[PDB]
Amino acid sequence: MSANPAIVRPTETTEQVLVNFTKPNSLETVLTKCDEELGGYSTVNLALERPTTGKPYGRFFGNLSLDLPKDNKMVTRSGFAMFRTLDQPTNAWNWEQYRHLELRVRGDRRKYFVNVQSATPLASDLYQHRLFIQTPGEWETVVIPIDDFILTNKGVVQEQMAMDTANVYTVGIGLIDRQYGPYNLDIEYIKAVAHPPLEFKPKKEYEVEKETILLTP
Amino acid sequence: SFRNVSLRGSQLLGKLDSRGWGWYVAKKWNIGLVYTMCKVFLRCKKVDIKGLDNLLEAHRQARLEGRGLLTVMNHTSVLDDPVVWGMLPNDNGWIPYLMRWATGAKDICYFFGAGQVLPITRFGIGGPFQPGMDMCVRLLNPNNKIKYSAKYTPYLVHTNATSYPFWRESNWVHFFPEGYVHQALEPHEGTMRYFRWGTSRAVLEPVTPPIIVPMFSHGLQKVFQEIPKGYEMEGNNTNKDRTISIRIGEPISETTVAGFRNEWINLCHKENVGLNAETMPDVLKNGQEAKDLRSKVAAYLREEVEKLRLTVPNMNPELPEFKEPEFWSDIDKVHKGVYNHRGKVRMLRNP
Amino acid sequence: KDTSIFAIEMDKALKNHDTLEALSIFYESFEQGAQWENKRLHMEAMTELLIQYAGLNDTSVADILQLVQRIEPICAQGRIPYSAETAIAQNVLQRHSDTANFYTFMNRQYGNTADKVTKQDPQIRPHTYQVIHDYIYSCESERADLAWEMYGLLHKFYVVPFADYYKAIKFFAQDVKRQDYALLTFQQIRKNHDLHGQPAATSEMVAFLFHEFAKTKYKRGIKRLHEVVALETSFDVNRDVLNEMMAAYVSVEDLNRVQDCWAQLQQLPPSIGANNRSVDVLLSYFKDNIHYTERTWQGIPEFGLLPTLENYEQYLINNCRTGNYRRALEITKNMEIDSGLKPTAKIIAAVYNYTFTEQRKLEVEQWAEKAHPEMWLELKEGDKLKSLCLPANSDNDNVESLLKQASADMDEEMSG
Amino acid sequence: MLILAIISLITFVSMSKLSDNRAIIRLINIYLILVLVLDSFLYLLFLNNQTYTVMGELLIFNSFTFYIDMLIYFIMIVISSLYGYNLYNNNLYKTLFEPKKELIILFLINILGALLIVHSNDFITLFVAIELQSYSIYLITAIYNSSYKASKASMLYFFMGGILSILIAYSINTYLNLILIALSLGLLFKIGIAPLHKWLISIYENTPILITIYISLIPKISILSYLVLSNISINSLVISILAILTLLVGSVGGLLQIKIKRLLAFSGLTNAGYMMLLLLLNNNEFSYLYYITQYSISHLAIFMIIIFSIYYINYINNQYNPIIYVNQLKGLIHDNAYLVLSMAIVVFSFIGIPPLLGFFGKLNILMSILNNGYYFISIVLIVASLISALYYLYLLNVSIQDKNNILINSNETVSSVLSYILSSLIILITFGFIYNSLIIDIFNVYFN
Amino acid sequence: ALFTSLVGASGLGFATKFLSNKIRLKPAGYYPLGYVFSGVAWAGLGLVLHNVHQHSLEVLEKKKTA
Ligand SMILES: CCCCCCCCCCC(CCCCCCCCCC)(CO[C@H]1O[C@@H](CO)[C@H](O[C@@H]2O[C@@H](CO)[C@H](O)[C@@H](O)[C@@H]2O)[C@@H](O)[C@@H]1O)CO[C@H]1O[C@@H](CO)[C@H](O[C@@H]2O[C@@H](CO)[C@H](O)[C@@H](O)[C@@H]2O)[C@@H](O)[C@H]1O
Ligand SMILES: CCCCCCCCCCCC(=O)OC[C@H](COP(=O)(O)OCC[N+](C)(C)C)OC(=O)CCCCCCCCCCC
Repeated sequence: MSANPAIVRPTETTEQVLVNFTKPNSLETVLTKCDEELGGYSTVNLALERPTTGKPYGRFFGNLSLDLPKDNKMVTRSGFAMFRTLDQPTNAWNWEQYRHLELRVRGDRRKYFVNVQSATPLASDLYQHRLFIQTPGEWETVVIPIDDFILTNKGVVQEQMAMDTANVYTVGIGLIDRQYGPYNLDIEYIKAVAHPPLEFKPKKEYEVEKETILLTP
Repeated sequence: SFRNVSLRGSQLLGKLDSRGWGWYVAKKWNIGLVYTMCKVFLRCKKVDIKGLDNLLEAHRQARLEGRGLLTVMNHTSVLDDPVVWGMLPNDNGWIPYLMRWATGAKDICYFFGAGQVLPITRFGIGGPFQPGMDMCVRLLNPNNKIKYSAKYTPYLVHTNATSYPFWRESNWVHFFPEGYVHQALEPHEGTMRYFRWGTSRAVLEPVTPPIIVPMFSHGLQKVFQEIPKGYEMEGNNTNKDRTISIRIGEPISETTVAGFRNEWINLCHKENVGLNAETMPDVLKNGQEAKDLRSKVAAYLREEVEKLRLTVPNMNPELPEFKEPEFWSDIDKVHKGVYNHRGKVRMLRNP
Repeated sequence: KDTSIFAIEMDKALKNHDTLEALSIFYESFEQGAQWENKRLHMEAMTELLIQYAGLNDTSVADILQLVQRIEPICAQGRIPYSAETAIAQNVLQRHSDTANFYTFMNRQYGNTADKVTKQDPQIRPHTYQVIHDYIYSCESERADLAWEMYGLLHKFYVVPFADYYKAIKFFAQDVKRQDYALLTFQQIRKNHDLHGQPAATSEMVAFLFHEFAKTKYKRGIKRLHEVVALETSFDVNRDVLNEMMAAYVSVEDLNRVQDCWAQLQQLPPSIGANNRSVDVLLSYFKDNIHYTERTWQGIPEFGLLPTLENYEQYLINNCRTGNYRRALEITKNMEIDSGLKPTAKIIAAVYNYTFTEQRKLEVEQWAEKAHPEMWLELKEGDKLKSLCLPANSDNDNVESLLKQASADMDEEMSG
Repeated sequence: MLILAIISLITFVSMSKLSDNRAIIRLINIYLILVLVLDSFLYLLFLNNQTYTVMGELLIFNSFTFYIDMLIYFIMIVISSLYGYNLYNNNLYKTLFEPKKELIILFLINILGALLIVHSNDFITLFVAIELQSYSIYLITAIYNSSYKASKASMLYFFMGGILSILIAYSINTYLNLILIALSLGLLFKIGIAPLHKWLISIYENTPILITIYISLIPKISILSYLVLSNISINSLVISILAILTLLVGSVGGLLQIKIKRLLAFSGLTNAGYMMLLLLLNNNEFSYLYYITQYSISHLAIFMIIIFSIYYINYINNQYNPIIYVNQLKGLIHDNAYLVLSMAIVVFSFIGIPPLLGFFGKLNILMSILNNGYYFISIVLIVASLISALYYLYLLNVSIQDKNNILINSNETVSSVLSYILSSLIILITFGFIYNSLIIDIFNVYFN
Repeated sequence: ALFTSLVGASGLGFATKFLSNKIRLKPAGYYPLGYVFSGVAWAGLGLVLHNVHQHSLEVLEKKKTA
């Protein structure tokens, strides 16, 4: 047996809940950023929704405008809206034993992104992977491999270097849809999980109806 | 299947198996040495094997699908149990869980522990329902999680999605349904007795139908003779070609097994007990319908093995009375010699 | 003799297909001091002259260039009438292979790339566009590179419809085997959508590109396309794109990415989740793994699906290639009963070829002869039935390693 | 010797112009085997028991240097075999390590630097060789960099080491015991010892495993072989404290590791602490040679075992370091039982269980420290051995657990060369003790 | 003195070949000529070691005699 040294070694986990909106103290974990810092007219708001049925979630909504502000004139592309976890003071996260990122979201036709800030040579570098919404209007889990995020600098694809996966600072979801109109995203949680074992069966919620070989407990 | 049978089989399996790295190596090397001696013995003599692929392919399919493998064979020698397994390849010779886990004797009805041999009582005490039979059923059961189905309903995605059905554990039970060594003589040489009800119980009880593979060996009775020089006596010998013929038939049709298991299901529905019940009713244990179904299954297995028998070149047609259970009643256990049961068969009886 | 008389005589000579006489008349008119200027008759005159001169097989390119240079000062802005622009283009492209001279021919009309584009319309002058299109889509793999240049050429002087994007991706990816050109065409579509005002790229295009990349194990293209898809906000990723990504990464033998694609596919609702194409890809991933192959096959009803002929063929190939010859034969025998699919020539051939044992091959031969006599006879007429089997392992090798080599050899032989 | 072989190989590769980067590696391997045979023949025919000085008075050649050269021969042949021959003919192992002409040139430069370290007779040659080896290590690590902080830390570590070496050279040039002591710690810091090891263990952790197998072995051999041959720090309290602290940190600090390569780096730290105790002793040639040879064999064997284990995992962290955590080896006995048996042999040799080579090496060290009046460090060594055995038994316990998982890609042709080399290393560890008396007599006659 | 050294070296070569076969998940006896090659190579190495050790013992006796 591993005996006592099992408690002396660094603890290992199969997952890590990055952002959890189920708890009623979630605004203190996350911060929102629209383009009003650049002078844009797109607003961003965040709130917790606690329905009678189903788990509580968070609403990342707003009106993503794409109008060039008439104050500084030196912005050009002036539309974006994002939210990310509060700045990391341990000074960084550790994802080296993790392989995928799980986002329990209920999105819309708008076009979202997953943003990750980690240790990079440039402080403005960002690991981005588009949040593929497949069934808008219904809850779904989006799984993004952590080794499938792409390194960008202010939206420009740069030289590809692997994510440090040991000095991750923040994670969040942004909106660079480049399209006018209101947007609203409902988010349950964002977690970092290890490699899932092979399944050959649809999820229990998405289960087809037939006779079950398994005996009912 | 029933919960009590599986529980008792699991208890006896745990009694006869520790599943530890210490005991496993001892069992592995014991079985390997016995198999090596049998293999060398087989190459020492002249042997004809026809169908080894059927046993080898039906064992890998059974482990692949988690069904479990069952083997049915004639009992003509005392030492025909290990010797016949000398023809198996090395992968099935030294890997204990890729090996047989039975001795047989099919009940009475009417280093052995490391050799993967469970105990069966061959005397008139108890009956076809012994802890050995429960153990056979348990090793023919892959899990306690799936329901009982007459036909093999696939289940590897719900359980054992990434696991193995019988992981480092054998599923190969091998009976000798005659119950005793049979050493009949010419002209009805190579013939068998009536197959007993235990093998039928192993066919019907498991929640997943096994892959039954009949076998027939002829010639080892000419080596490990029950009486000294029994086949060398004048007038008792006609063929001097001391050739061992092993025949492994095709796995029996799954439709017949499914039909027998459907009859078992109907018998279960005759009473109020469910397919997966806590205990076996005495009606299913000692009842006319269950006994008739078990006798039918045993007769079908015996007929398959007799059909395989004719492939041996030196054989004669079997009398229709030899397959009837009643024909072998009122048998004598005192002569200890060339016996003359109803003036139809000559045997090397030795109690 | 006035210049109009010379033009009329030259046109009359051209109408009789006497190009040499027309050239002689033109040179004589030059020798006689005739003045050529912008008048209605004259444009048609030297246009027909150029058309008929281009219509001669023995005419050299240098003479054509000299005649064009001589005629250019007469024409306004150096723009010959469209009839010549069609006929000379057809002569240069269909009859000869000189992309540089034709490129300079357009550059004479339009010598600035970004400036004075004045993009034309296909309906007004379809003949030149059709000629260029035919030249692009008639080159083989040897002339593929030039075609690529011509493709870009077509985008610098004409506004191609969006269907040409689809069929150009198909042509470069499939016909000329230049998958890099197809990837560059997709990138051009993306660039024109993001920079200029153009319709966005479709997920069908990226699915087709992934299919073609899987067909030839183009790892660089797979990686570049994956990186493009990850950040591309103009199109989404449906089941088809996921299926084709998983096939592409199966082709390059990647564990993590194939498992990632299968994890993404498996979490979709079964209505829009895995399909029979997913089953094909997942069965081809587990070629030599019989346990995961069996788990894949059992999962087809778990997703609300039914096996197809391709599903059965790949399942039987996986069964035979791992030593389970009897299992594959039994499945083939009971296929019509359990699933309602009649085994075809492809299925029987796959079972026979991948059964590397004389006895089991004899058994499948007997079954085929008894059940499908005409189909087996047809299989005996060609060369579909191979006779490769495991050799006697005098090197005392285990059957699994000795059998994977035979399976790979049969894959290579049946590949083509 | 090998110096000529290394410079000739550098000249050959520099002007080779071969498209394939593995054919040149295989040619290098064949050359190294041939040169090993030729140099052994030359030494036993015309160079036994002699101390020659070549060039001026800068390079020395004696029995100690020749045997260290043979050890480098053996390790370098094994590493070239790993580089040239893909263990499996699949995409995973091809992308696992892809040598490039720059990498071969850098490795040859590093080997030449280590040899010049061993053969150094003057501080100028020393200075040059250590800086060459440090620059080669930095460049090799900089070729494969998946992180920015790791690259910066490696650069800073190399710069600090170079600055310390330059300061030591200037101090000795200005001119005595203090200078020699400062040089001793300056050389000892570069192989990784208690107060400065963290950076080297970090670099080893964040390096490709087929690079780590090299960069964790050659510098230690070179530096400790130069130190032992030129006895300058004997009966030193500073070395005593440093060795005791290194043993304590490598043992206790090794218990806190969950990553396999962090654990291997801490095991290397502990083993260096074992050999660094021999610097306190007189007549320590045989003991040090025995221990360095057995440690090199065990290091190579365990790294090959971990490399072999890469095929039996259903996912890969990254193409350069497929296995990172120790729990990735759980239930490895159910994928390749004999691989786990070999790993058990190696770790039991590391612990010092007789009659394996590690036990005999540790017994030689212990006897040497006991028969010259050192008793406290003997208890320290015993306690360190027990504490190291704790996490070695942890690795065993993890690797012999139960695993029911089905593995994708269960069968493929394992390379015959690599498997044979691994088996040869295991058999050496298992049955080298039968040659112990012969080894002792050979060392007594030829090397002394 | 050659017999024991050669026999032990050949046994070591046989062990190396057997372990090489077994770690490749290959049955013992795979490529049986490999057993011969491994045994011969290791026996040659042991023979070289025996000759060098004989020289060692011969030199040692000289010092002890004097
Ligand atoms: C620490 C030491 C531990 C080592 C333990 C050794 C245990 C090995 C057992 C002895 C062993 C290897 C002999 C060398 C062994 C070491 C040699 C010296 C080292 C001494 C220690 C005999 O091998 C025989 O095989 C023959 C190959 O045909 C070879 O004959 C000649 O070879 C060339 C001559 O140059 C000629 O070119 C060639 O023409 C000759 O044919 C010979 O190799 C030999 O006769 C193993 O083979 C045996 O087991 C298996 C094979 O798994 C075999 O079954 C096979 O597979 C079955 C389905 O699995 C199927 O029934 C079937 O497919 C097949 O029957 C057996 O039949 C039998 O063969
Ligand atoms: C103090 C120790 C004295 C004994 C030393 C010698 C041991 C001999 C082992 C015989 C079997 C053999 O050699 O290997 C055979 C079996 C492998 O299992 P398999 O399923 O048969 O697969 C065989 C391989 N195939 C499938 C390819 C054919 O090994 C074992 O199960 C592991 C070794 C025994 C248990 C280990 C766990 C507990 C102890 C751990 C010690 C590090």
